[PDB]
Amino acid sequence: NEFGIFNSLWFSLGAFMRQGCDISPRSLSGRIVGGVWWFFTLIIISSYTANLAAFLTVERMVIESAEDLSKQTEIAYGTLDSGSTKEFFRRSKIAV
Amino acid sequence: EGYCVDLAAEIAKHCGFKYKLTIVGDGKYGARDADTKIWNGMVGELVYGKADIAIAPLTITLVREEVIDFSKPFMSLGISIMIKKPQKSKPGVFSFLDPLAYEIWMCIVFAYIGVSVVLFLVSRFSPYEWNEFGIFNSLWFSLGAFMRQGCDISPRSLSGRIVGGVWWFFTLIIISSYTANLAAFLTVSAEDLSKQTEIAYGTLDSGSTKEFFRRSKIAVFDKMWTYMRSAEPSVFVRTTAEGVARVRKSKGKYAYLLESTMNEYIEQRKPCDTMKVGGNLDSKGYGIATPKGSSLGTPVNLAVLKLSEQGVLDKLKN
Amino acid sequence: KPCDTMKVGGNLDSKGYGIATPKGSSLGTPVNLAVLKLSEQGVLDKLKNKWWYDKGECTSALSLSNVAGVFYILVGGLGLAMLVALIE
Amino acid sequence: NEFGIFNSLWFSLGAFMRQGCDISPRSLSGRIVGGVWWFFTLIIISSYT
Amino acid sequence: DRGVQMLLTTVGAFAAFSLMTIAVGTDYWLYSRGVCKTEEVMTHSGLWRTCCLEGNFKGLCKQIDHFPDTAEYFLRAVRASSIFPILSVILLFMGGLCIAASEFYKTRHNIILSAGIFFVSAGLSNIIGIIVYISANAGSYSYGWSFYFGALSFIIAEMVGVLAVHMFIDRHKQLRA
Repeated sequence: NEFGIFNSLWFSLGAFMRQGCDISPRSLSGRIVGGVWWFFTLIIISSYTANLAAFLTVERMVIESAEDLSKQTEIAYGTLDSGSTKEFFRRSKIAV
Repeated sequence: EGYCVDLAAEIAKHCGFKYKLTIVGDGKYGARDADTKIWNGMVGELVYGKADIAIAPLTITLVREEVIDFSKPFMSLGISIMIKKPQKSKPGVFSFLDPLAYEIWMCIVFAYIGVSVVLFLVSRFSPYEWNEFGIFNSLWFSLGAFMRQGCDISPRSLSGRIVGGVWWFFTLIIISSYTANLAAFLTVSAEDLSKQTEIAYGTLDSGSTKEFFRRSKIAVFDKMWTYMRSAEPSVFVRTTAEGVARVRKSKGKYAYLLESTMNEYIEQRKPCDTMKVGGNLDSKGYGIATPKGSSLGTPVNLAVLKLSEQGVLDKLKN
Repeated sequence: KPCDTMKVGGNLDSKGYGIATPKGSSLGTPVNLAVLKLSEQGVLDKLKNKWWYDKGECTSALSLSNVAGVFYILVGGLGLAMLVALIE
Repeated sequence: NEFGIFNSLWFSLGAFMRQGCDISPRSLSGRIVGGVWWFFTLIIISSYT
Repeated sequence: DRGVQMLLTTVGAFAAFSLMTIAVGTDYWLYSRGVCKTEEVMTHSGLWRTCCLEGNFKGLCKQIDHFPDTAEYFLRAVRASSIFPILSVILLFMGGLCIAASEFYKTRHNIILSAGIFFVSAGLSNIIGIIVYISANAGSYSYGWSFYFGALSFIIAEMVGVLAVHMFIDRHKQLRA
């Protein structure tokens, strides 16, 4: 009924999992420790859920044309030397 | 006004000749009767001398080439299926389970049973313990932990506490993921046609589509051809707009087989109440035509190729 | 395979592969009819399927796979618990 | 104590606000009522967030 | 009411053993849509043989090819050799044997506890098996009556374990008198 080492570990584990407690500190020192662990738990679990949501939401949203290729000079693009492709590009009149 | 009229304009420009735009009274592109060997519509007109050229959405095929000279296609296409775009979906009762797959829910239940039984066994099996955890109370503890709710009794033994800890961790990960995935959601063919006899499908009466189905040998198209030849009343229509209205006025119970270009145009035009589904059964192209021995045949090919290279046809299409 | 590359965007221009013959060839007339006959019969599609598809070597709910690990940990724990109790 | 009307209103409010309990039903019927209220709370609060 | 408890537990053990064995032996675990013996048609795939139906040559079927990052290798191995479903079957067998031996060599009232432990462990093994099976399948579909036979075996096994433990508790209660 009092916080021995085993009961102390059970109180802490349960507080991290937000799963309620069968007993809580009653002294000023115990309450300081408890409050700080409670704050740490709130921030850390809220952050776990928020970042999981970000992971799933971002993936569910996933440069793709000739103009984007012409703008990007870092990427190199080429064609067969003698082909309808080289002639098509040579005789083309589109800007890209 | 239109695409074919413009095209004929640039073709006459490159060739230099003149043109007089004329419609056909029969309102048919053309076909041949295997018994009378007679030609209808544009092809009958060009072969029988009533005209000299067809800058139209005419489709190329073996039979028409045997009698007239086509050009290189100025636009490519394929047969396609048109249906009454279905309405949007309503969430649904029991949609509150969608954030997690069916298997996750099933295994959650099996694990609930197991955790409860193990807690009951460990809590009260040794005679030296004789722990308020009977099987009923064990089940209550586990359910309440999953719903992140009150406890009212907590295991005191070492083994009971191991079981409780793992059930707590499991609950945190699973519920957190249900909530997170809720957010995600809250912030983001022919064979099937041949199988379904309730849905009705038809084609233009005289056109490359009807002939392609009639001359086909593939299983699906053969079943479709038998159905059309037997589906009473006649699913066939006389004009594209007729099929458009029939699909738009059959509550999704009619399908129309036609060229992909017209589907693209219609779905892009209001009321926007129909859609193109699946892929193209056959690939072909629209081709300018001229009767055998016309002097225009040679230069029209060159005109089409020049327009294609210049990119004019793309601009007209857009 | 090795499937080490991918296609981006769509087709810049549209064209077609076409058999060729010299000016005035006796083969030119029949090759056109042969191509049309093969297209109608569906032979070209069979060849295409044999040489392209037959050589094939290549939000939504969560799945047992995304969370299976937590199930493994749970069962492992239940086992350890039973062992500790029986040892005592 | 056991669930009188006042204590029962308190049990329900506390469950909805996910703020833990001081008592819980002990009988089969009480536990059925409690279970469905717990599930309802989980779905509604998660959906609000 | 002791005496009927023993009959209920014995019947349950036999039923669970039979259901789990039938589930492992039979091959209607998954109604997928794939290739039968080497066109895609439906199939009644199972733990060992992906078997065909509604096909040109329905009824002719083969042995699933389990194998085509050590984690994937380990999971593929554990799913190839249904070690978990098989272990569930062995455990249920030994549990039943203990329950039966609870009539001979009586007065030990320590073996029936062993029976309960065996039944519970069998259930845990069964669940691990289901998880690995579903996880590996992820490398439309549906589940057949073999899958649900396995699940029902899990439930009956857990209940028989709870009864066994209850009986062991009662025996030590009577002895303490």
